[PDB]
Order: sequence, then C-alpha cells, then structure tokens
Amino acid sequence: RAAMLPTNIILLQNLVKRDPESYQEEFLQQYAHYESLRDIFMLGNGSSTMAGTNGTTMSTSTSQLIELVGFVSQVCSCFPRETANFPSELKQLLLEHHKSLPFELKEKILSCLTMLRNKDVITAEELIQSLFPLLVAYSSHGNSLGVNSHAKELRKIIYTNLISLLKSCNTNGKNQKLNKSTQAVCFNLLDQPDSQGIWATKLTRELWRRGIWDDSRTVEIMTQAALHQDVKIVMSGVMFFLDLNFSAIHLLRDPQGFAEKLFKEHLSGKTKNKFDMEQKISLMQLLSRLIGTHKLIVLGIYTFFLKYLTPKQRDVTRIMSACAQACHDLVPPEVINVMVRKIADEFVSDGVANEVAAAGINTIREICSRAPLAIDEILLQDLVEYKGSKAKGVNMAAKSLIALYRDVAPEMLKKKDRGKNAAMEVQEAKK
Amino acid sequence: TGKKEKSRRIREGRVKGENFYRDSKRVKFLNMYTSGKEIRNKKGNLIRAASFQDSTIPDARVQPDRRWFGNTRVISQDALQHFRSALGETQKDTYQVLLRRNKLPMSLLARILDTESYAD
Amino acid sequence: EMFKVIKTGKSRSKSWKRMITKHTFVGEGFTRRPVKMERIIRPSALRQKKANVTHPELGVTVFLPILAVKKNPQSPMYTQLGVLTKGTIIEVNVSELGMVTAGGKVVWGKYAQVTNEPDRDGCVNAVLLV
Amino acid sequence: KQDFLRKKLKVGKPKEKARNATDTSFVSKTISIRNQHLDQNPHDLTKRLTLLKHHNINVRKETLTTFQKSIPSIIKSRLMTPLLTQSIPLICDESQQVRQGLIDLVDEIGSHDAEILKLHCNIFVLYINMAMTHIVTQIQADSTKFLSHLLKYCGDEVVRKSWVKLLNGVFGVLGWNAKYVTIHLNALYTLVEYGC
Amino acid sequence: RIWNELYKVIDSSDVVIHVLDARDPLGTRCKSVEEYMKKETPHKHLIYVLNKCDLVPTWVAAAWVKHLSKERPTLAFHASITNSFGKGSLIQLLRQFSQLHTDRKQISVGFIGYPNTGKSSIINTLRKKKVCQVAPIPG
RNA sequence: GUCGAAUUUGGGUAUAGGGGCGAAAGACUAAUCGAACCAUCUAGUAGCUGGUUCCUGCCGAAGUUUCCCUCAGGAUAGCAG
RNA sequence: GUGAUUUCUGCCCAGUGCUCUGAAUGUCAAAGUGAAGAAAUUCAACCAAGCGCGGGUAAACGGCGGGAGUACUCUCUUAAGGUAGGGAUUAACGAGAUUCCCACUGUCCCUAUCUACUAUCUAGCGAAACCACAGCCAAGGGAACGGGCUUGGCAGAAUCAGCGGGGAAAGACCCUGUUGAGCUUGACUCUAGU
RNA sequence: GUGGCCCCUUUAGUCCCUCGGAAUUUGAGGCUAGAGGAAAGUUACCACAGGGUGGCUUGUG
RNA sequence: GCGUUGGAUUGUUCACCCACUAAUAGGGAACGUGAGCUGGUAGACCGUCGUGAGACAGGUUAGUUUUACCCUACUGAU
Ligand SMILES: Nc1nc2c(ncn2[C@@H]2O[C@H](COP(=O)(O)OP(=O)(O)OP(=O)(O)O)[C@@H](O)[C@H]2O)c(=O)[nH]1
Ligand SMILES: [Mg+2]
Repeated sequence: RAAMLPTNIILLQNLVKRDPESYQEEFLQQYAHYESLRDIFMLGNGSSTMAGTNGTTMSTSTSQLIELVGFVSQVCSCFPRETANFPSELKQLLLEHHKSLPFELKEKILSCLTMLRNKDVITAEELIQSLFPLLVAYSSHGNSLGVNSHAKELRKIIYTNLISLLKSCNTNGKNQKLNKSTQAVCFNLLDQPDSQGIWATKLTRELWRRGIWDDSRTVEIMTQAALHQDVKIVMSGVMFFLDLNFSAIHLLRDPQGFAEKLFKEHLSGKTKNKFDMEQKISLMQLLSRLIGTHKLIVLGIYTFFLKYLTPKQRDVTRIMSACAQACHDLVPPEVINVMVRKIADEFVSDGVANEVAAAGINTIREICSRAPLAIDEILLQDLVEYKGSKAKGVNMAAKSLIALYRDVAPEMLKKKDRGKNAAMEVQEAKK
Repeated sequence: TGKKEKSRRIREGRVKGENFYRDSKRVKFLNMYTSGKEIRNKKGNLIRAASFQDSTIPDARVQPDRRWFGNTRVISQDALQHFRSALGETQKDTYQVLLRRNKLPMSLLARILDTESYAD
Repeated sequence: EMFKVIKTGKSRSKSWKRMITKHTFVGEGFTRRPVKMERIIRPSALRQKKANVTHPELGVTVFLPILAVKKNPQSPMYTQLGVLTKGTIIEVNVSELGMVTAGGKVVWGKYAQVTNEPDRDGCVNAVLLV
Repeated sequence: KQDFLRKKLKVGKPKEKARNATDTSFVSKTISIRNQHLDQNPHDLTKRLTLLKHHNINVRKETLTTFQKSIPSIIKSRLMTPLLTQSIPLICDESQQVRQGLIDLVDEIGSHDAEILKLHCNIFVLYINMAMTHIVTQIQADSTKFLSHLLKYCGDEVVRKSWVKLLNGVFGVLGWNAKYVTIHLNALYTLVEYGC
Repeated sequence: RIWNELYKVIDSSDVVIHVLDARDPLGTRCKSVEEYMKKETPHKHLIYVLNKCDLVPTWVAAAWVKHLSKERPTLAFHASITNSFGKGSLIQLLRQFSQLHTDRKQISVGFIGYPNTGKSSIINTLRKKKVCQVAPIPG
C-alpha cells in the first residue's frame, strides 16, 4: 500500500484532510510533478497520412495532470504556502494558449476554478476575466473548425459556470458591484455587430428567468438587442419581451418610441427583406401586444397588415389574431374600417368556405370588442345574417358579435336580435 | 420514507408494477411474456377467452363508396422516367443503399401452330 | 379461427404467441422481428405477392402484383396485419394494362376485391373495381 | 374509424397533396469501408509512427526497433521530427524495455544526425526533469541514462540553456541504489565536464 | 432442416454477411443464395467477409479483396479472442447500417457460409468471449 | 475410483431451530429439513369431499327475475307448504 | 470476485449504486425563540443530518462510438490499430460428452449343447396383495364404451403344469382456491442496528 | 297570453339546543339552511384441498 | 390361394440412397383424449430476457416401478 499510495490520490487526499501538518513531503512530491507537467504543456485513414484517434483516448501525462490539478485544488486551503501562484498558473494556462490543451484538461481546470471560487480562494472579479474571453474565442468560427475541438461543449460549460457564479453571488444580497460590472460587458458585446451579443442575450434571459437580474438596467440591453441588425439577436430580444407579455414592459423607458423604432427599422423602412415569415409574425405579435396594452398610436400598422390579410397567404390565423390586439377605444376608426372591409371582402364574401368565413367573423368581433365603432350597422347586419348558417362555425361566430353589440350599441342591431333586455333598455331610454 | 412510490411520484411528477424501475410502458411489454392466458371459474368454464381468441363472429360488411372504382395511385410520365433512370443508376451500385425503401415505389421498375394443327 | 395458439418453453406454459392461419400480405421490406419480441407469426408459405385479378369487362384476367391491403371487413387490426380473407380489398398494380387518365398520367394502382377464400386454395382471385 | 377522411381544410396552411400523387423523391447514402492497408506502400512507417502510443508494450518495443533499423533511409525526410516528437515522451514510460529501446534509438540517430537532437533538445530536457521528479522510482532512476546519452551528442547548448534545472534535479534524485547511483554519478561527471 | 434454418435466419436478418475462406472463396461462395437475395429481397445488404486471412499471405488477401470489392464491400478478417484483425472495421460497417436503419429499433445480422469458415468464431471475436461453441469439425 | 495424503478413524469437547454447520447439493442437523422433534393454545380454520340411523298416510316444486367494482359467496322475484 | 502457466487486457461516469472531513442558497423534525389573545391555542422566524446540487471511481452493475457547422441535415475522425508474411497447429490428468481404425468375438445369419440352484413330486412348516357380486363369445343401444340388459352362437363334473391377451385391482399432464410456505424487489405497514 | 313547436370539504345562525354544581366570555358537539366532491412479483425445490359418425371418408381446382 | 427382402445414412429420417429379387403393393385391428418392450422433476453450463428472485426463442449433459400364485382366454396333460 505504501508504494502504491503516490499512485492512489483518492486515499492521499482523505489522509491529508485529517492531519495536514503531516503529509507535507507527500504534497511536495506531487507539486513538483505538477510543475514539471505544466512546464511541458506551456511549450487520417488514407494510405499516406498518420492514423487518427477516436476522441476519447488520452496521454499518460494528461491523465496525471488531470488528477494532480484536482488534488492541489482540494488541498490548497490546507497548504496556503506553496500554492499561492497555483490559480494564476491555471489562469495563464488557459487564456494564453487556448489550443495546446486537451478538452478534458480544460474542463478540469474550469471546474477547479469554480470550486476555488466557491471557497474564497479566488474572487469573481478575476474569475470573470478568465471565463468571458473564452466564450468569444470559442465562438470564433476558426477555433470551432478544427478536427476535435470541443468548442460547443466548452461554450456550454463556461456559460453554465457563469450562471452558477452569479447565482452564488446573489444569494444573500445582490452583489451590485458584480452585476453592474458584468452588464457593462453585455453592453460592450452588443456593440460588436457581428454576432457576439448572443452571449449577452442568452445569459440575460436566463438570469431574468432565475429572478437574479430584475432591474431597469437589464431591459435596456434587450431593447438594444431588439433594435440590433443581427437576426438571432433581434429574435432573442423579441422572445424575451414576449416571454401575453411579461413584467419587463413595466420597466421600459418609452414603449411608444420603442414600437415606433421597431416598425420603422425592421418591417417597413428599408424593406431589406431579411426576416422570414416565422420571424415577421413574432415581431407583429410583440408590436400589437404592446400597442393594445399601453394605448399606442402608429397608424402604419393598419396598412402593413392589409398586404398579409388574404386567405391565400401563409399562416394568416396568427396575423389576424394580432390585428385585433393593436385595436383601441382611442384610435381613428376609419383606418380600422379599411381593415374590416378588406377582411369582409376577402373572407365572408361569396363562395368562401366555412372555416374562412368563421375566421373572418371571429377576428372581426374581437376587433369590435376593443374598437366598437369601427364597423357600422349596415355591415353589422350583413354579418348577423349568418346566425342560422347550418355550419356551426359561422353560427357560433355570429352569436358572439350579437352578444357583443347587445351590451354596447344595441340600436345598431335590429329588433329581431335585441334579446329581451337590450330592447327593454332601449324602449325606456328612447322616450 | 424517501424510498416510497408516493414520495417518488411526488418528487418526480396507473398499472400494477410501476417502480423506480419499469415505467408504465415497460410493464405492459413485460406482461406480454405471461398473460396470453385463459381465464376460468372454479367449476371450470370460460369467463374471458385468451387474447386473440375472442370467439365472436363479427358483422363483416363493406359499405359502398365513390372512392372505390377510382385511380388510387397516379404518376406522370416525366417523373416516372426520371425516377426510372436515377434508380437504374443507383441499384446497379451495391455500395449505394436506399434509406426508406418502404415509402418508395419499386414496382415501377412467330408460332407455327396457328398455321399447322399437329394433324395436317 | 384466424389465430392459432403457440406455446413456448421446455414445459410449454407461456403461450403468448399467435400464428395467423390464413394467407397474408406483409409488404416489400418485411424483415421478421426477433423471436423474443415477435408475437404475431405470419409464415412464409402464407405470404402472397401476386393475385389473379379479373376485369369484369374484357373477359380477361392477369397475374398482377399486390401493392397493399386497405380494408378487410373483419376487425381493422386484420388490415394492418394484411390478412387476405374473402371480401378483402387490396391495391394492385395495373401498369401492365396501360391505363392512363385524362391529362396523360399513367395509372399504376387500383382497388380490387378478393372473391375466394385463399386458406382453402393457394390462389388469390380478385375482381377489379373499375 | 373511416376508410377515407380529410384532416380539415385548415385555413392558413399549405393546401395538401390530394390523395394519390406519387412522390418520386428519395435519398441514397453511399457506404464507406476502411482501407485495411493490405498492400505495401512507401508511406508505411508513417503508420507505424502512432504505434508508440499502443497500450501493449511489446508493440512499442518492436516499433522502436523497426524505426532503429530504418534510420539511414529516413534520416533526411519529413518523418524524423514527428518521430522524435512522438517518441521522446517515452522517457516517462512504465517499462525498462521501452526506455532501453529508446536509448538505443537515440544512440543510432545521434551517430547519424545530431542537428535533430540540437533542435529537439528543449522538450528532451523537459521530459528528463519530469522523470527526475516522477513519483515512480523506476522512471526516476533511468533519467540520467537519457541525460548522459544526450550530452554525449549535443552536450553544450543544453547547459548553455538549462544548467540549474539539471543540477537540482540530479541532487534531488540522489536524495541530497546499487547501480543507479553509479549511473547518476557518471552523469554528474559528464555534466560538470560540459560545464567546463 | 438446415435450409429451413437458413431461410429463417435470412428472413429475420436486416444484413447478411457471407463468410468465405481466403484459401478458396469462389469455392465457398454459394451464388444461388445471392441470386435469391437479389430477386426476393433487395432490401437486404449482402456483404462479404474473407476469413482465415492469417493462413495466406497478405498479397493474396489484397488481391481477393480487390477482385470482390468490385461487386460487394468484402472485408478481410481473422478470428481470435486474443489476436484479431478487422474487428473495428466490421464494427464500423455494422453501426453504419444501424444509422441507416434508424426507425427499426434494432438491426439483425445473419452469418451465412459454408461449414468450418469461422462464423461462430467471428461472433465470439466481436463479443470478445466464448459465446458460441466452436470446433475444427464442421457441424 | 483412490490408496502416504486437503488421508481413514475411535473417544473427549464446542456450536441448537428461523438457529447451527456447510470444499455450497437448499445439502446435513437421530429412517424427520426450501425451516427438526415434544406438549399446549386446539374440538384451530377456509374451501371442497364423504356420511347423516323407524313405519305409514296427505300435500307437493324449481333452472337469467332484478341487482351489490366482471368470477364470486351471495341478496331478492316467482314456484310450494 | 475471478479461477494453473502462457497469450490478450483498447474506450464511456449519460443511467443505477458506492464515495467525497465538498461552500452558500433551497427542502427542513423535536426542543428552544418572537407576535396576537383573557387563556386554551394560532401564526411567523430560526431550523442538525439526510435529500437536492457538483466532483471521483468501470478487474462496480450497466454499457459500446467522438467532434463540429445550419431534434433533423451536411461534413470527417473512428487509436477494440493483428508489431512483423514468424500472427493459431498449442501439455499432463479425467469412472466427463463424441466419432473413426486395428484386434476380438455367438451381437448377428441361425441357432444348438452342457453344468449347478430353482421350478416340478413328496414329509414337515406356512404368509401376502386383492376381494359389491362374479367370471365363455359376437352384434345393438350406450359417455366411442358392458361380465350382467335385448337378440343370437353355444353350454357336462372335479382337475395338473405353463403363458402373459384381457379383467386383475390396484399414472402423469391441465385447471381452480382470492391458500400454505420458501425466495426476491423504491409493492404496503413496521422493525433490530446505525 | 302563467316562456319557447318536434357518502368528506367549507361558510352562517335574532333572542335555535347542549357542554349535566351554577353563571359570563372563547371553543366544541348537534339540528337547520347554504356553497362544494394500504399494498408489486416468483417457485421445476415445493405442500395441501378439490376438479377434467347427422351411414362420418375416396378422382377429377 | 401364395409371397411381398438385405443394408448405408442421427451436423436427424413426417425420408431418401444402391443393390439383390418373380416382386420388393397399399392399409386396419393402437394413434376417433390416455394403455407391451426401445430410442426421442430435483443437479450443472452457454445464449435471449429480466433491477432481481427467476423465466425462456434456444442449445448441451447426467438422471430407481418391482403381477399372473386369482378368473377367463390360449397351449399341452389327467
Ligand atoms: N486460422 C484461423 N482459424 C479459424 C479462423 N476462424 C475460425 N477458425 C477455425 O475454424 C474452425 C471451424 O470454424 P468455425 O469457427 O466452427 O466456423 P463455423 O463452421 O461457421 O462455425 P459453426 O457455425 O459453429 O459451424 C474453428 O475451430 C477455428 O479453430 C480464423 O480466422 N483463422
Ligand atoms: Mg462449423
């Protein structure tokens, strides 16, 4: 057992954690080996080329260093002397080579730094300066295109480790000195217009969901992301402000100008035609759900919808369900009359099908629930024609419009539809 | 207490034999090896016939429909010929292999006695 | 009358296995299941690929390859198993007849109804549904 | 449980393919076999290069012997610096046999071409001072053989670069048993000589 | 009795390996089964495995593999629980076929050939222990 | 089959029943072992089987009719005294 | 746990277990603390281990590929590579399973003969199984099946030695109890110990 | 013309009853009226108790 | 009416092979549950499955019923 003890680390560390005044020489016997090992790492199937590897076999030097790193990181607190430069050695092993290290060794160092920060050996203010620069470097597109670069796994590890760090730091009280510092790097990433704000948006969404970053300073970051030029950043911002919306709307600085800038930049202004329909629809949803909720006025929305309000168009049931969400009690009903007369011309016309007509009437009555004086009695009557329609979609739809105007403006309806209380209320109030 | 099916279902989120092992789906599969069996009473007579042995003569009808008598499987000549050529190219090469092979149509790939009668 | 019981084990005590006694259509890529996992047994001799389909008009019959089974009137499980009992409705290829629709598209599949009980006769005789 | 049916009209979505439209689209992947290297090629030692990592020990010994024999025909080529790169880390190997075979190989390549030793001297001394600090004593003992055989050929740029690492590693492994001490002392003589 | 087992194995198999002796592959070929597999069952794969390649020189093996790779993939092999050849290549090929048959939930591989060719020994070589009985006598 | 030894054996001694011992067969533990033997609680008990002791006279049946978580032991309609 | 020697011994800690002198936060029993009330009581806070969380381990049970780009789809590495074309020609022992050859014979064609003790007869001695009653056949009815019933064939005392066709005349397998016990497991309720 | 064609949870009681030595105030129990709706496998190592032809066919799809 | 064989083959035989022969015909009385004599549970191993105890898609091996002296029939004997 004695001759094998230097080979068995798991027993050595349990012995050292008991009586660490002893086992000094046993620790130096391994620190010297670790030093000599790091001083090294610092510096195909074709008939011709050398044969390749499977991706899971490693070197005996690396297999030893991966063990020694854990041993030293777990007994550094017992030996503060002879280990003061150890975490700095790890840090400059990582952020000066990035490439001459195998993935297992990188992962091991990344976990040992995290536990060395859980213990108060290392501070977050100097672990952040190790973790963040590796994200940008392994999202390079030139580092991630080796043979067996583990770039995606490393980018996931560093991200979840940052999350654990900030979750650690914001437990008792919110470390404002840290949050205010690592929001500045998100701001200074979103400036770089290529794609690097991905690691700001993807992180701020996580921290909002974990409730760690409920602050006005953070919603500005996602506003700037939504106002960005890159599609996968704009979408991150839009899906953040969606998730029916979340409480972040109640920490905005100017929602009306936000919606105006969005509608001007992305959809209408240059007509760059970058977003696909699946993303344009998600932008429409955000705009309409902000507008209806906060009583906004843009008036370009209501002509932008009209191109897409045709039953021969791709997935219109989402578009028309957002059309209603941008209606108010406080907008000129003529610009909605044109919309209702487009829908009526193209969905409840002659020959149209049952689903088409029912969709039209259902998306008109939920408009009129917000903007009641946006369609007049003459077309209201044309649509309550379809009460007894034998199809069971159009009947259920027309009954909703009738019950909507039975409580709001029952004089537009005819005597046949005023249902026993609207008529009685009108008979007393007409004299 | 932690090792109870109650506590397990609580911490995670019915059929006889659902444990830490062997979820719903697995129990039904493993019961196949046993209970293809025939139920009886104590005196001896069939209560419940074995599986796939119900022993009832059903009403075997087939209703009229305009969808019978119609062409069920159609193909244009140009697509047909291109499909012939590509697969004649593909299926001569043994190193090649078609992926689905079940959704694919593979089915698309004188005499003197009239004068003399054995007797003349 | 359709499923025969099959018993497994040294002391045969487990049955759980069912052999279909009648003629069957399995498909083109059948590839039997493993023995520990197969319950339904469709033996190779009771496996048809071609039928004897008659056009009522033309007084003509043809030995056509079967493409599918759409409707066996008994318990639509039997449709998925592909049991060719009497009255069963099948899709058969008709490219040998040179049928073409208005537009010039060649027809290569049509419905047919089997007229015989092929458990008694090795023949699967059928009538086209025009 | 009908024989014919429609999903629905499904406003907003693509319409459908009717009922009988045949779909003539497919994909055909092509199988790929290994080569198995059954026919002799001039690039054959490049394949035996990587057998220095083989988990077996006789494999590595016989590979080192083959590379030893094939020295004069490969001494000036594109294979020698990768040979030394891949074989130098066997200084920290678990076997006296493999370490001895590497000693023989470095003697042969030293008799032939010493500029390559002069070029690869740095990783050489790194692995030597790693073996000097190795927790395993079989490896800690056979360090000075590599050191002396290295000094035999290159000799003075090794001390021009690294002197103190060598001296303190030797004084460490000496403890400051029968023949390893003699080898350490001969290495000390040669080291102090090249320090003169 | 034997040919019933043959056809059972084929009908249960998704892949069929055809084991040949490198001493006399054309003797040990069995072309009629390949013709049956062509006409009856094109959805099966039908590859060749030269075995007992340790008994002949390397150039004979390379020649036969070249001659037979024109038609069928044709791996070369040597069967032993200790000292093997072609194991990883065959593993790679089988997992290729597995990746192709991603919907079946399992993929069966039959071993066809003359007697005394090394089918049981190839299986014992893949599993790396004695799974199937082996003997120098044929049956 | 083995026959100079992991040998064969006498007497003394130790291990006791949900226990012992086991070069492991669920083997052995006084002809009893996948839980010894003796007595008592004990006329233990289901379920089902078997049997149930003299004469004569008068009357004299019954088999989905309705239900308790499907068998099921049942509870009831009707029949007769 | 594996099971002489020799040879071989590649990779995975996703899962399940085991382990870590592993921070904080979360879950969080009793006692103890605070608030309300006239009080019984009610509420809140604090709240050990364990769990959760994240590190190690495969001559632990499992298990069998890796990475990257936009679950899918394209790409390329696959180091379970034979170190050599000498890579496998591989003991002794065994009441172990199996095939073939020589020798040898009544195993066989194809049976025959001889010896001893019985059987056999005699003196003496003297049981057991089983037993509704009994004991000749055929056809018919019939639970596929008569010794008894119907119709026919027949039928003569009392008996000895043999035989094994039938009767003697005394089995497995299948199913069921809401059974008895043995065993197993994150099945239920408990429990020694810790 | 008195509409239309087919059983375990919770709340409330003016001056409801009781808390049995008397009372008051909290609680509790009633009677009213409301609103809601304990438990898996295996046994071939086993044991017990019970049970178990319609003259049918033939050579010709 | 009288005859309708001898053998090879158990990696098997619901059979086939070559010879002799005048010929090498088919069947029943058992197999319309189960009945001379002979081949084809307890222990152990490999495979599939199962968390496991164990089970089986399998495969291999070893593995104790024991009349007639009774009536009848039959064969011979008084
Ligand atoms: N030299 C050499 N011998 C082999 C090899 N493979 C098999 N053998 C030998 O060949 C003998 C008989 O071949 P088997 O392994 O039984 O092959 P098989 O006849 O298909 O096996 P079964 O399916 O059991 O009949 C074995 O006893 C082996 O000793 C090989 O690759 N090299
Ligand atoms: Mg064989």
